[PDB]
Amino acid sequence: AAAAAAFAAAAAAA
Amino acid sequence: MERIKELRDLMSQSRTREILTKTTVDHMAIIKKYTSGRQEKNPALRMKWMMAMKYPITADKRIMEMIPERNEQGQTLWSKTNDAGSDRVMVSPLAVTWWNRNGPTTSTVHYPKVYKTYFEKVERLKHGTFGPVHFRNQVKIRRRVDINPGHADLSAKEAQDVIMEVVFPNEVGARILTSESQLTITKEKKKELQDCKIAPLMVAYMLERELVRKTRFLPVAGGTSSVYIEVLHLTQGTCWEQMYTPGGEVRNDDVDQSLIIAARNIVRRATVSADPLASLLEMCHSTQIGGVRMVDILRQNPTEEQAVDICKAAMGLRISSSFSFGGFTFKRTSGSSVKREEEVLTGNLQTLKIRVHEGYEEFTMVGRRATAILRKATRRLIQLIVSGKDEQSIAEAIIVAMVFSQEDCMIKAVRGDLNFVNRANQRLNPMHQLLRHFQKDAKVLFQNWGIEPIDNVMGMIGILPDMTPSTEMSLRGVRVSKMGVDSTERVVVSIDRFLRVRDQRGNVLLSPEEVSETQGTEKLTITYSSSMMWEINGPESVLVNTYQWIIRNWENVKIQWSQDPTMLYNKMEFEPFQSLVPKAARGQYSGFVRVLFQQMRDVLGTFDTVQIIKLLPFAAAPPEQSRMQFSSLTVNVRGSGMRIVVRGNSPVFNYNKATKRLTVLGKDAGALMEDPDEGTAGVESAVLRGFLILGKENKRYGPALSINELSNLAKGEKANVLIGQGDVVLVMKR
Amino acid sequence: FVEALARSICEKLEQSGLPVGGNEKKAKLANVVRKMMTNSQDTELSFTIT
RNA sequence: AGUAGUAACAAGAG
RNA sequence: CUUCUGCU
RNA sequence: AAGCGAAACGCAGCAGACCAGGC
Ligand SMILES: *O[C@H]1[C@@H](OC)[C@H](n2cnc3c(=O)[nH]c(N)nc32)O[C@@H]1COP(=O)(O)OP(=O)(O)OP(=O)(O)OC[C@H]1O[C@@H]([n+]2cn(C)c3c(=O)[nH]c(N)nc32)[C@H](O)[C@@H]1O
Ligand SMILES: [Mg+2]
Repeated sequence: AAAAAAFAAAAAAA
Repeated sequence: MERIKELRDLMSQSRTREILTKTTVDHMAIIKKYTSGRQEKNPALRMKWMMAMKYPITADKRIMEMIPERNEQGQTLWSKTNDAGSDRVMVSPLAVTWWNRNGPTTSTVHYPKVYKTYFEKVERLKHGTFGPVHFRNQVKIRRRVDINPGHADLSAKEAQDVIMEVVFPNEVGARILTSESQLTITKEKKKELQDCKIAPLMVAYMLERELVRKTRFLPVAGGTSSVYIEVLHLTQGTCWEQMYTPGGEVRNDDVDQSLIIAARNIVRRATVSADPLASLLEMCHSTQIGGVRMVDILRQNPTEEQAVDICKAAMGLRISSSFSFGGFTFKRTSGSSVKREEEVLTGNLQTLKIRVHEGYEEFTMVGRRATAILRKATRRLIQLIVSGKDEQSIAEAIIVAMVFSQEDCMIKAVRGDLNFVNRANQRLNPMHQLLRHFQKDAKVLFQNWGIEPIDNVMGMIGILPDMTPSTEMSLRGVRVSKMGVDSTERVVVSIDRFLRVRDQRGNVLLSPEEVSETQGTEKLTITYSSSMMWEINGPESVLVNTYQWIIRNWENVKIQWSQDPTMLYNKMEFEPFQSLVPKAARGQYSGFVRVLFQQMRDVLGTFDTVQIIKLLPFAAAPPEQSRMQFSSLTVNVRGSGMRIVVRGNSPVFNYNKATKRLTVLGKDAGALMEDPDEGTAGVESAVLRGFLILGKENKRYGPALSINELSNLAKGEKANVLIGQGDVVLVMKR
Repeated sequence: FVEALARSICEKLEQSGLPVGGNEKKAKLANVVRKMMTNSQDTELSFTIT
């Protein structure tokens, strides 16, 4: 059930 | 092929051979700029002086075979002389003109494709629309704005990766394209740059311009989008605004952001009105975003936001009741909460004022790669169930949930160099800074969050700080579901007169109290078309225009204040200003100012034009009697509480007596006409509630007193009080 | 290296208006001065030395 | 002479 | 003399 | 929301006697 996330302003963790 | 022949020839020469053999590729970067010519320290004079000599330009030695040494008039186009420090010959500007006149022509269909950044400007200016020019008191605030929007789906690295791959496919190196966007752009550029003889450096520079995002600090008054910043000089002036609508399509994110800012300003302004629903409907029908009426935009753009949804409910559309936070769409399924500012100390000793939410609440978070069910209380995460598709997604969702919790254990987990104020010293959103910091590094937060035992439940698996799942231990109130979590749906709602949205069962879904208090800036310029054209402007503009309106209508305002002040206070022109006065102190300030005006009217004479102009906007809200004495009145401006001093001049509100001019926040508001009825005669009567300022102290009635201590006086007695900027004055209690 | 260290330190100092430039400098100065004037007590006389 | 002003120019290097 | 130069 | 230099790499056993001791 792939879904979007509307507004977003984040990058990937490490 | 001739490059190898040139290399052989260079090898033949002794000095050149030694240079080529000894200098490594690493050393090339240093010898590449090894010159004797020092940078001109006065280029204008040198250019003006050199244009007079015969051969000021330098051209490639090849020109000698491409241009005759002299034209039909005998003027020498070039000279056999060699430029000092290179093989370029020295030529006159006649050579440039001759080349442009009858030089070798070539096809130029590639230029619009390679210079797309420059040609798009012309293309969008050609289709631009110009509205009326309105003269106003423009208040341009300095902030960072977009010069080159770049590509929204590519970062610096992604842009360079495409650039290199498109311009220098062989020199790409070990880098590899890893995104559908990068592949599509690379394919399109390669298809467009077929048989392009333009210098590769220019192609790379133009591609960098078009792709890498660039921002600069500019004094803006309208939209901050690139389509608007480029024409900033034409649109926003010092005393006028030119309604302009740039051609082409606009980014959906810019429209969504602009709509959010406009809706938030509209609800914040309509909340202090007598009929909030009617005011909101009128504002929404009059407002336009980038030349498009907000009325028709709300019916096509969801932009889930505590203000957008409200506006939609007012308009009758079905709302989403959802808000986006950290890339996750949160839907409050149950519970309610109330905002309140709280002072906290982070792990790096910084102190912040975060908007803590009180009350138990339950949310559903939907993300591009995760979905979670969250249940939180006041600064505490009760439970969280994540259903992310990937381990990285699980980590991202958990970090967002922890930051959203606002738990003290997370605030204390902040470590290293984290700044809550930018280089311009502006106050950033603490939640966003925390989210960014913890997404950059979450090891410390996971280590300090805490661990709890797991109740064995089918389908629920715990997760440990090292990200490996466990069945016996897990992070405090954290579970991972492998079966998925359920879904977006719009529910019709009813909105009452006071903008309190309720569902079919009467449960209140949205209220104006939860709308964000941050006064942001719109990406796309917002235009208002009512008599009070500054109704939905920012704080500084609202203050300056409010006082300007008061001064312009002073000949009537004075009569109304002297005759029917109760009806004057209810004038709609003061409602936007009331939007900036704190909600808690609104009634106190209104009651205090109303009493001060009444006492000034009772005491014959003592009329003070400057005091009336300064305090009139604070009387609009309903009175709330109190014994409190205010030395200054606070108004919110972009998160800062500006203090207006009741007595005297302050930088926020100043009256220059020499020029008889009023300045608000440094912006001129107008001149005050000479009033024969003023007659101050020393006594003020408008500084303290129930007390008259007699004048200079005399060291007889008392050494000194405080503003609150003055309440001890019963009646008639005179005493010295220290009121204002260290100015002790004699006062009398009625 | 010494200038790089000083620049890194100055970026964290509110009163240091050197590393920034252009409108960014004017914005920093306006914000800083504004806050300084604000936090000042209403009963305290204020003066500016230039 | 003049420019100009704390020291130059009023050509200089072959 | 002629050659070279007007930021070196 | 933000933003600067605007190749190649987890051992191993005697066994068989006899004695003393353990519940
Ligand atoms: O860039 C701005 C904003 O544009 C104005 C933009 N933005 C929001 N939504 C969208 C969108 O859908 N599409 C686009 N393109 N842009 C969008 O996001 C930025 C937000 O900036 P800012 O105004 O500083 O954020 P703000 O609105 O003030 O608050 P924020 O921190 O993001 O919080 C968002 C909502 O979450 C509420 N909230 C936070 N917490 C911790 C809680 C909580 O614990 N309980 C409840 N009930 N609510 C919480 C915030 O109050 C706010 O309502
Ligand atoms: Mg036994």
